[PDB]
Amino acid sequence: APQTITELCSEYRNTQIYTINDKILSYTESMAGKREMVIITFKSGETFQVEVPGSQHIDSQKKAIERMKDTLRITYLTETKIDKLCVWNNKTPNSIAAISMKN
Amino acid sequence: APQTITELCSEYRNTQIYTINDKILSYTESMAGKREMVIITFKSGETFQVEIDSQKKAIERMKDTLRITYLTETKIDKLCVWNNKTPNSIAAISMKN
Amino acid sequence: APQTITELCSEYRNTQIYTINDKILSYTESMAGKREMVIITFKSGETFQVEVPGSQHIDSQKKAIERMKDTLRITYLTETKIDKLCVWNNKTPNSIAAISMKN
Amino acid sequence: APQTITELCSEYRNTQIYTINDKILSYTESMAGKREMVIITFKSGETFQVEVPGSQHIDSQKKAIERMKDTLRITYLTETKIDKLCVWNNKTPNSIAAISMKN
Amino acid sequence: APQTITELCSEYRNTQIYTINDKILSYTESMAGKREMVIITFKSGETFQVEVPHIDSQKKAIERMKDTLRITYLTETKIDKLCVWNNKTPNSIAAISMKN
Ligand SMILES: CC(=O)N[C@H]1[C@H](OC[C@H]2O[C@@H](O[C@H]3[C@H](O)[C@@H](O)[C@H](O)O[C@@H]3CO)[C@H](O)[C@@H](O[C@@H]3O[C@H](CO)[C@@H](O[C@@H]4O[C@H](CO)[C@H](O)[C@H](O)[C@H]4O)[C@H](O)[C@H]3NC(C)=O)[C@H]2O)O[C@H](CO)[C@@H](O[C@@H]2O[C@H](CO)[C@H](O)[C@H](O)[C@H]2O)[C@@H]1O
Ligand code: NA
Ligand code: NA
Ligand code: NA
Ligand code: NA
Ligand code: NA
Ligand code: NA
Ligand code: NA
Ligand code: NA
Ligand code: NA
Ligand code: NA
Ligand code: NA
Ligand code: NA
Ligand code: NA
Ligand code: NA
Repeated sequence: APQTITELCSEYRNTQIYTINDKILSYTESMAGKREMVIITFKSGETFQVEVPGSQHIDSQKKAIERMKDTLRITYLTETKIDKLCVWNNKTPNSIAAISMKN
Repeated sequence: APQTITELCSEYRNTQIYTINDKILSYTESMAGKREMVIITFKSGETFQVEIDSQKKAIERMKDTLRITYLTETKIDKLCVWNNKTPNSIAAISMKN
Repeated sequence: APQTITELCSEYRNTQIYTINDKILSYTESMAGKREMVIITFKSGETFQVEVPGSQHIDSQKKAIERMKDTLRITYLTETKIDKLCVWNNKTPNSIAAISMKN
Repeated sequence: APQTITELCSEYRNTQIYTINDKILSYTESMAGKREMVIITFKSGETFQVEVPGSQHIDSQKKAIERMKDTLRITYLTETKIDKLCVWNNKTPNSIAAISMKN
Repeated sequence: APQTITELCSEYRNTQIYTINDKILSYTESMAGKREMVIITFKSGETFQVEVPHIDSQKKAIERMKDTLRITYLTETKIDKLCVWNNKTPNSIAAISMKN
């Protein structure tokens, strides 16, 4: 298996690493029908989502989507710094595939 | 997908934005009725509640979010609410600062 | 719908308000037998429970009981003040129907 | 129903109270081989476990075991003092039936 | 039953104890398809994974271990030892102990 977020990101076609080195500025959570999603923003200007679950997700990803939303909420509330994001760069906004937290 | 709570709120009928800019004053949780109800109030006097499988998971998540937001004294920026319920029902929450 | 715990509690038979205005003194969690009790006590001497009733089989009611047990545990660990409890007064100790926290 | 962990523990022949009055010294969590177990130790030298028994198949009993594992982890990480444990003395390490926290 | 992480680790082939005595430097979580995994690193240079999910009880234990590593990281809690499957890349966590 990959040993870093950068190695993991390199295994997929539509993915890109963003170096963030910052805490989350804003956390938005929606339970509105067809938009059950989380949006995060940084003071540096980047906005990212965790996508609404759909056919782009295999069964093993359903629990992982719920875990990632849990992780973003507690990361926001604790003002924990995000090091890197691996994102699907074909979505609007960019969709989080993996997160690393450091410092 | 929308990139802000204001853009998301604009996609639905019977919704409006409340600008809160404050921490939750009170958190109430009840299992007395047919549906579990969570009610939050602000010092302004404004009161809000929480109303397929993906919709059930999102309702449980929103209740979890309001509880931990209350306990951590975290400031709420905006709420997107359904204004056809009394008290108004939360569709989305944003937190900043 | 009700806007306060006092209004909500007035809608139910065999319920009363206890005004607490205090943090939980002790938290007890048991998986002995089938009631799976959580017991909280206050410095006042008052004791309350959250239990799974023998009669209770409906999934949404079980999820609400699990949520209330989660709320009492994190309220205890964070030393958060409880304002009021709405309790079923026909059980010993009284069983919690609703909780409010303020201040 | 019982109002204290000592009263609850007295209802079962194969249980006994250990009075701890201390935080957990060590927390061990294992998913090696067939049964997940959690082991806690105290400075006194006393050691206790939470596991799902091989015989145990009922969903409500599994949910209570998962809750107790969650409670021991957050109690350890928050350095929260344990008052008493009610334990099954049927096997070693003794298995936790109930936990109380105070002070 | 075993009373220590060393005793638990000894029951299985392909396991090793690592003495860590340190807080986690970085926590990585992925929801990418076929790589739903956690990676943790230490400033001392060690990297470990929690593997992609086994019967249902093993899947629940993997989800619990990922939960434990996240809150251990956020609380800056010291890890004493790890029991790892040493045949996996990176080494895969079978058990964790925390003290001090
Ligand atoms: C369009 C294209 O160029 N396709 C390539 C192919 O690329 C990889 C993809 O293969 C699909 O399967 C192919 C299958 O291999 C073919 O044999 C069959 O005929 O067509 C199928 C359909 O294309 C997989 O279905 C793809 O999986 C999906 O991949 C997308 C990413 O693109 C994922 O979506 C992402 O999801 C995440 C969340 O999980 C985010 O939301 C993100 O935003 C979103 O983008 C899906 O999750 C994923 N789904 C599943 C179920 O896994 C993908 O793996 O590669 C093959 C082999 O290299 C090429 O085949 C070659 O084609 C050339 C002609 O170009 C020539 O004929 C060769 O002989 C032949 O091998 C395809 O052309
Ligand atoms: Na932006
Ligand atoms: Na701050
Ligand atoms: Na803050
Ligand atoms: Na407070
Ligand atoms: Na405060
Ligand atoms: Na039980
Ligand atoms: Na304190
Ligand atoms: Na006993
Ligand atoms: Na300490
Ligand atoms: Na304390
Ligand atoms: Na070390
Ligand atoms: Na920190
Ligand atoms: Na620090
Ligand atoms: Na600590």
